[PDB]
Amino acid sequence: ILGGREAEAHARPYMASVQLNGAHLCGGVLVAEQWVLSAAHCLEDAADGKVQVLLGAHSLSQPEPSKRLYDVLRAVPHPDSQPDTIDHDLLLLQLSEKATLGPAVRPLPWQRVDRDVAPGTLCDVAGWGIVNHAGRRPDSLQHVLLPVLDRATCNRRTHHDGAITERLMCAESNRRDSCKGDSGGPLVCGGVLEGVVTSGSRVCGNRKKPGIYTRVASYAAWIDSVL
Ligand SMILES: NCc1cccc(Nc2nc(N[C@H]3CCCC[C@H]3C(=O)O)nc3ccccc23)c1
Repeated sequence: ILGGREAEAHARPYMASVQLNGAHLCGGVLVAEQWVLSAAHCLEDAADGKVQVLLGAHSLSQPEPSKRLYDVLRAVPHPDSQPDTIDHDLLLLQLSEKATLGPAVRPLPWQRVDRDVAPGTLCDVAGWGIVNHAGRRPDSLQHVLLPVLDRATCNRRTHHDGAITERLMCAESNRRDSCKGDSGGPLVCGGVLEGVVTSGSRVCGNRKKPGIYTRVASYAAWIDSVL
């Protein structure tokens, strides 16, 4: 996250770190007792590396009572995702067992009503992705509050030039923005999951290239079918 701040530890108990060979790779969101939602492009090329999900965490390196690494039984990329497109960029990870729930580990309710948010709704995005142009990686969870950007502005020739489908939404990216390492993580509006970060626009913090987030409500049947 460019332009953000240290999140309050454990205040986002749905927050997951998707790990490959023991390093943070992408964000994710605990959406059911045994399921984490993330981005398909995270695992596009993961081959036979070891995929794990860290729940209950603030710090990636320090021990914490609620922090537990889970193994993954199955990774379920959206069947219509492709490397090299921005569309359908969702991935469901089935944990090897149901997660132990508590104050620091809880699934987030997610949006099932397929209608847009009001423009300018302030939504929260969190992640362990890079935090400056040099590529610094934070040990602990960062977040930013971002206003939703209306799809027509987002689709301007100056902006993403028609690529924002009904299945996607935008948030402003003026210096505050999701970046590498934050894909898969949650965009939360009104206490409900609304979007999942995607890298479709790979640049970071350029206000003319808004953040793109995949709309969970648009994929409700798919999420239910996989659960
Ligand atoms: N603000 C939009 C946004 C949101 C999320 C990620 C990015 N940027 C970038 N993303 C990624 N990578 C994506 C896609 C592949 C899976 C890993 C992802 C991730 O780490 O988030 N690879 C990169 C390589 C060089 C420069 C920038 C970026 C940008």
